[PDB]
Order: sequence, then C-alpha cells, then structure tokens
Amino acid sequence: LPESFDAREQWPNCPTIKEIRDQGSCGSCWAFGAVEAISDRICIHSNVNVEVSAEDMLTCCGGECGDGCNGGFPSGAWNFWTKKGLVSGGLYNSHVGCRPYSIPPCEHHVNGSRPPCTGEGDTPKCSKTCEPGYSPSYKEDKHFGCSSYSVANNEKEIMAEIYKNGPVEGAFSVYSDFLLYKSGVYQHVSGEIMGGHAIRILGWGVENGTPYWLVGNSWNTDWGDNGFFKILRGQDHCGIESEIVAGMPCT
Ligand SMILES: *[C@]1(C(=O)NCCC)O[C@@H]1C(=O)N[C@H](C(=O)N1CCC[C@H]1C(=O)OCc1ccccc1)[C@@H](C)CC
Repeated sequence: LPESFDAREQWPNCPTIKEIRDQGSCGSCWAFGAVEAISDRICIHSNVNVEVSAEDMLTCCGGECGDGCNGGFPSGAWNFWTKKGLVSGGLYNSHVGCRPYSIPPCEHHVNGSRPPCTGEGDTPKCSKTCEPGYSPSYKEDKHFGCSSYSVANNEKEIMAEIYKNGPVEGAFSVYSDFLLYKSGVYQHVSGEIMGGHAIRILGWGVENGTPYWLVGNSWNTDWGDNGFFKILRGQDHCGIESEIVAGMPCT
C-alpha cells in the first residue's frame, strides 16, 4: 500500500468522488455517507455515472436503517441498496434524476449566503415516483448493490478496501471542536460530544508526520476545507475506524 491515496485522482472518470453534498437541516448523514460512496462505486465498478438519490435512501428505507432525519445506521443503508435498490437523484432543486434531495442546503457552523441550518428537519415522505419529466419510472431507475459488508477496525484492511474497491462509509464521534475545523489533521482536544456522524472516507495520507484519512463531509463546500477534512488515522480516533461499511454493485 502507498503512503498516500486520493480516490479523486485514482479514478478521474468518476466526478462524484470529488463532489460534496449538503444534508441540510436533517440528521441524514448515515444516508449521505452511503449514497455518496455507493455513487462512487457504481462508477468505479461498471466502467456509468449516476447521482444516487439521498432522498430515496433517507425516506424509503424505513426502520431497517434507523429513524430518517433522527439518525440511522450506515450498514443498514447499504443493506437497503442490495434489497430495494436506489434510484437516481441529485442536489436540492437541480431537477437531476428521479428523486433530487428535497431539503434546502444551509450554513453549517459558518456564515454564508444561505439560511443557517436549524438541525430540526422532518423526514420527507417515501414517494415511489420520479420527478415530473424524468424517465424511466421509479421501479426501473433502481440500482441494486449485490453485497453489503463491514470492514474490520483495522487500518491496513480499511486502506486495502479503499485502494481496491473505492470510497467507503464511516462514522465517528463529533465533538464541538470539530465544528470549526478549517484545515490540517483534526484531533479531538476539547468540546462536548455532539453524537455520531456518518461520513465518506476516500483516501489517506501523511501531513507533517501525522497520518490521516481524507474525508468528505456533507455540510456543503463552505464548511471546512472545501467540504472535506482530514482526521487522525491509525488510532481509531473518535472511533473513525470502528464502523467502516461498504458493498459492491451488481454485475
Ligand atoms: C448523523 C448526522 O447527520 N449528524 C449531524 C450532527 C453531528 O445523526 C446522524 C446519524 O445518522 N447518527 C446515528 C445516530 O446517532 N442514531 C441512529 C439511531 C438513533 C441515534 C442513536 O441513538 O445512536 C446511538 C447508537 C450507536 C450504536 C448502535 C446503535 C445506536 C449514528 C449511529 C451514525 C453515525
């Protein structure tokens, strides 16, 4: 394994790998880390580009994935992909795909031209129809995963998984000091526990002797380092290596 690895540079034909989404004022990180990585993988292992709908995952998985905007379980999300599949859907108001995200983007712990996130958002309805004008139908726009699995809390195996099969979904404890992250390699030193946060890990590297994981947050691009952040790697910091899940697309 190389000292560094950026899925964005390794798979130039998969632009989803470099894009940052915005979960809005809804605790839907579990769904976002999932559809983002799933999007990357459909592209990696089918070479076709598809914006996997966060809306379909967030609203239709149900109990098997948790409680919608109230939080969910990453592994549960990948299961839904293999069982019910996911339709396409782009950003809020983009009219891209079968089911674009329906929750407005907002400012996540930063000032900007968007409304500030309120964290209090209701889970949207599970509607099995596509936006007007889109084709094919909801049922025919479904993309299925052929396997859902969990990678062990092992730095090397996690790297090998990313190296070989692409970005995976992870989760870690977010403390208040992470909210203000701007650059460098994040290490928890102070702040109250905010809860678990599911995200997308797409690579790793070493910055000034400090090993890290390259992560894509889902708080838009004006948060952190263009929506991404680096986090200490190798010591299960904030449990970043304790809940890695992934899967493979069919055929
Ligand atoms: C992710 C988010 O959008 N965070 C923004 C603010 C930091 O609150 C979102 C989420 O999906 N979190 C999950 C969660 O906290 N859950 C899921 C069920 C309810 C709630 C909970 O009480 O979880 C504790 C729990 C841990 C281990 C097993 C079962 C339950 C997180 C589990 C995912 C990172």
